[PDB]
This record gives sequence, structure tokens and C-alpha cells, in this order.
Amino acid sequence: PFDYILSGGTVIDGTNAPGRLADVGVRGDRIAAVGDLSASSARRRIDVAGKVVSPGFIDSHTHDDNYLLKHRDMTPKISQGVTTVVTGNCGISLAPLAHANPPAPLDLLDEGGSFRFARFSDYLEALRAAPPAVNAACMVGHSTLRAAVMPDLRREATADEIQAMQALADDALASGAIGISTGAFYPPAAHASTEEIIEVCRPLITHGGVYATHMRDEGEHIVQALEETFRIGRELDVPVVISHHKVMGKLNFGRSKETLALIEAAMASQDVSLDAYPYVAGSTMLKQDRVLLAGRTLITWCKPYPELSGRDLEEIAAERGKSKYDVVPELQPAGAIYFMMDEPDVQRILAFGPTMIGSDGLPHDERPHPRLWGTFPRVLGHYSRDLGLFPLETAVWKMTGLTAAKFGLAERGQVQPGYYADLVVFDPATVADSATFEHPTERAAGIHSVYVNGAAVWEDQSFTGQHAGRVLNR
Ligand SMILES: [Zn+2]
Ligand SMILES: [Zn+2]
Ligand SMILES: [Zn+2]
Ligand SMILES: [Zn+2]
Ligand SMILES: [Zn+2]
Ligand SMILES: [Zn+2]
Ligand SMILES: [Zn+2]
Ligand SMILES: [Zn+2]
Ligand SMILES: [Zn+2]
Ligand SMILES: [Zn+2]
Ligand SMILES: [Zn+2]
Repeated sequence: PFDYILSGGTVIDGTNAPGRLADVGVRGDRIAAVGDLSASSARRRIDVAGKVVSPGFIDSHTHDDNYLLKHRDMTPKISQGVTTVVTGNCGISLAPLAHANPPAPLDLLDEGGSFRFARFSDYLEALRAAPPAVNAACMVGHSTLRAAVMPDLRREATADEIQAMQALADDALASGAIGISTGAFYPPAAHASTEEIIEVCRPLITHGGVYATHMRDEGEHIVQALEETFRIGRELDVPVVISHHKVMGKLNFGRSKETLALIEAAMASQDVSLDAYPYVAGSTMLKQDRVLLAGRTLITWCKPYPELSGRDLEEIAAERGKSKYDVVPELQPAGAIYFMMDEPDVQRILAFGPTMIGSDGLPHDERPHPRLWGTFPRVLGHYSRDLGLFPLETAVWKMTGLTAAKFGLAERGQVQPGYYADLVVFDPATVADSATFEHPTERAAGIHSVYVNGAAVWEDQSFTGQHAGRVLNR
């Protein structure tokens, strides 16, 4: 007999096909059958009439590396329907690195002495011993490797350092990491050459993972940054994933037409993927960057002046008698939200066929960007239902089947017999993001229940206590 059947709802199976009325039966951690299951014995037959049963949402872009250890409930994500998170993005991974003062933006994962894992395998073992509520597909970050190997980061790596980093990256992949990410836009890796990146990532073709990247520039020189990314993909001969695609800065508004055309052309000759979050503001370390600081900038957290969390940088700067750009150093380390994107570009990028959905939530932030709590329902409700940017089955595919395919997560992302029972039951008419910039932690509406490996993790708007997540391998 099945453990339970979710009966009477509409199944949107993750393959980009219109929903159809069908029951979903689960036995243990697997979807046992899909269709009219009235004749199948089940210990429970749960009525979900009026709801949609879809695969669990896969968060293609997270910084949940440490949150998975400190807050196993993973409420910001499971409350949105997320069942799997991809970690270690933008060259930022929690492991391998033993340092009590890692360089920004690595501090985005730190809760104080969190960087204690000398080997990537030790990190994966900690997750397996005390599993989080969601599955974790983990990448190792090139900036973390630089911090672990290089005494001085303000220069290109020597052959010896490249070899040491490559050795760590190879060990991580062998241990279960699903790829390697970079973020040369940031200080720890700004001096890294394309050659250094390519050689450190050679283990990918051997162990079979993806190369994920926060491109070197996402504004005026985004074309050069895209070309560097495509070149790396060709030299390594592995799939590349472009993180949080956007065009930033007033002088670049509208250029998503140009960037998407370049990505589409590249996809015709090499393996390219991309993800994006559904908002017009980004968030990361507070940084002296003329473009990031050009628009409205809010502080998410601040070490030297904790009381500044939630404040407007323009006001802080004015009252300190300095420009926004000049006041930054005295406030570091800190985090911020930057309003430097345009709605038309965000919509174009989201609608572009291949674009997968990633929240880019920064879970440790005192006053976070709302994407942490509202990304997936914002795509299903606001964009699909209310704006008609894409039909619901395509919105679902963009956070399930497409993502599982690009990251190589076998037997996940689709409501198919034999696949893992990572599922979401949501109300299509009411699903919606509730989090706003003013109240960034409000729980999404319309998310009835969430299952991970067959176990309910979210029910009655609360974590069930089921730590059902698993460390995944590509
Ligand atoms: Zn915490
Ligand atoms: Zn190896
Ligand atoms: Zn080389
Ligand atoms: Zn990034
Ligand atoms: Zn090839
Ligand atoms: Zn401006
Ligand atoms: Zn004031
Ligand atoms: Zn000056
Ligand atoms: Zn990110
Ligand atoms: Zn709306
Ligand atoms: Zn538990």
C-alpha cells in the first residue's frame, strides 16, 4: 500500500505541460504512481481538490551553506515550497576554510567562527549527521579556495597556488560537490586571471560538475564578462551557469535585449544556463562601487555600527558629511540592498525561456532583501498569474524540471513514478509573495504543504519537525 495519496488536485508535473487532474501516490521517499489512484490501497487519502500538486521547488541560487547547519528547519525556504537548495555560489562556499575573519563577501555566510571546516568532506558529513529540512546540492567556491591557499589575494596565483586550489577543488568534487563557482567581481578574486580560474576548475570535466559564475562585471563591461564566461566553458568543456543575470545601472537599462541575444547564440554551440531572482534590487556586501551605489541603497547589517541596519545609506552619508561612495569604508564590513535594476529587464530575463529561478537569499542578514522569503511565490503568483508573463506550468518548470536537468539532480524535479517525492501543494489562485522591502520576512500565501523525500516538512504554516533533507550528488 502507498503511505498516502494526494487526491483530487491538478498535477503540474514539472515537464512544462498544462496541468491535469490526477492523484499522486507516495511510498516511502518515492512517487509510486500518478493518475486516477482510487483503486490503489493507501494508508491516507489526503484531499487536495482546488490545489496544484507540483514537484518541490529547487532553489538554483542560494547562500544557505551555513544556514543549513545553524537553522535546520530552513523556514525561509520551505515556507515558499523549496525542497532543494544549490549552495556555494559566486565563489563563496563555507568550506574548505578555517579562518576566524574570512574576507568579504565570505562573511555573508558567517555567524561568528562558522568557517571551521578544513576539508569539504567534513562539511558534507556535518550535513549528513544532522540533516536540514531540504536537500542540499553543494558547490565549492573559488574565492574560498583562494582564501585557503593564498597568503596575499591582491595578485594572480602562482602555479603552486593554482595546483593547491585545484587539489582542494578536486577533493571537494570527489566528496560530493556538484560544481565549482567563481565571483571575480569580488575583492578576494578580482586579481584572478581567466587562466587561474580555468586551471583550478579542471576537475569538473573529470568528476562531471557545473561551472557556476557571478560574472566579473554585470554593467558597462557585461559583454566582456559574458565572453570570458563562454570562453571558460569552451576551454573546460563543461556546462556553465550564469548566476543572477541582470544588467545593472541606469546606463545599462534595456541591455537585457543584447545580453539575452548573446546568451541565446552561445547556447547554440555550447552548454549554457542562467538563473535570476524576480526583483529590481540586488543585495550583497556593502562595497565601494560607483554603479552599485548609484541608486537607493539600504543597509542590511553593519559590524562597526549595528544600529545602522535598515537605514538608508544616502542619509547616513549626508549626516556624516560625505558622499555615499566615500562613507563606505568606515561602515565596513556591512551588507546592503541596491536598487540598480529596471523592471522591464527583470521581466525580459525571467521570461527568456532557459532562465531558472534562484532566490539569492542572504539568510544571515539582520534586515534581509525580501527575495529570501518571497522569490518562488512571486514568480507563481505575481508574475505568472497576475501579469501573465508565462503560463503556470512554465513558471513551475522554471523552478523544477529545468533546474533539476541543468544541475544534474537525478530523479528530482518532476512528478513522475519512480522519482523522489519532493512535492508542493499550493493554491494557484492565492499563491503569493508576502515579503516586501519593509517587511522582508513575511511568509508566503497559498503554500499548503511541502514534502521532501516523502516526508511533510511544511504543514499548517509551520515546520513539522521532519529533517528529511539529503546531501545530493550529481
Ligand atoms: Zn542564526
Ligand atoms: Zn579527483
Ligand atoms: Zn592554462
Ligand atoms: Zn553573486
Ligand atoms: Zn566539447
Ligand atoms: Zn543614477
Ligand atoms: Zn537623519
Ligand atoms: Zn575625492
Ligand atoms: Zn548570490
Ligand atoms: Zn502582483
Ligand atoms: Zn530532527
